[PDB]
Amino acid sequence: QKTIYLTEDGVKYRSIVLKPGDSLGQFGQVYAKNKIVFTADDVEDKEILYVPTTDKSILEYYGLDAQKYVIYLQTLAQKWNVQYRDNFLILEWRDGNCWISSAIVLLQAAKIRFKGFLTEAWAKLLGGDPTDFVAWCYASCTAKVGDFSDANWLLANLAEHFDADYTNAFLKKRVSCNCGIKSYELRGLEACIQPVRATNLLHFKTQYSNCPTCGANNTDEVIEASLPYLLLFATDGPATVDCDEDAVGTVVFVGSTNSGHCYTQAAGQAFDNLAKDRKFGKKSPYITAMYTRFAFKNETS
Ligand SMILES: [Zn+2]
Repeated sequence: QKTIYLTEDGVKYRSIVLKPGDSLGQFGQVYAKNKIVFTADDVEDKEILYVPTTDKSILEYYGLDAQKYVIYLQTLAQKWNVQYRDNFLILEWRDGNCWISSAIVLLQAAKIRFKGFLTEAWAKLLGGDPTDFVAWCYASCTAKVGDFSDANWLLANLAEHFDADYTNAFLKKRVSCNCGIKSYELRGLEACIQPVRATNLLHFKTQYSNCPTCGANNTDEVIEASLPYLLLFATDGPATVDCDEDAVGTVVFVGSTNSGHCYTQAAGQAFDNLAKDRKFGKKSPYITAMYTRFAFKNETS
């Protein structure tokens, strides 16, 4: 006979006694962590089991809707290994998980801090248990283990929970064409995450397009920035350029839009969880660059 602990959130529990005859159907659907459970025979005395929730406070705590939360719980069964590369934790490779591994290295390079559910999940990962954090990553992208997914989608998802000073995050841009010289400002999270043609500061600071109102070439320039962090995302696939030395890290993409592989560069090193011996390359096909405590002002002419 067994006493098991049921939880909707991983914080509040209720105990339940399973007599030798009983089954798990009585609880509705249940999920276990780092093991697979089909029947009450698979559950040990004092084991914790997780159940789905529709409670708005719990879902808002997690930052997931009810359907993503179900995927979260499903991915709790997985068992991952963390490995150490110098001072960085990497997620041991399997099943196309390099987009997640890459995000994990990059956020270490930035010394990111989280708020909410992800604070404890990240702390647990850094302590050597990646289960909760990795399950959240899959969930946020509605992804199954085995899926490859957009590392920049994942980072944008995580960024919503950064414990960053978004209040005073500020970006001012100047647009020039035959319509005139105009300016616009971005604040908070939308200011910190920036789509670019290629991920370095040169391409961030000046963008070239054609104006849809007049006929001419237009120039969109950064003239002022004060940001807790800056994420540059490639808009049209990987673009091969020199990274900036100022970046805390970058993400490299190799392969095709179908069979693609990600790895992170930081502290002058390549962290490829699939290829141990990959070398740092300053010029690489980048999809991501990250900067911390970024500030800039352009007063010319
Ligand atoms: Zn114009």
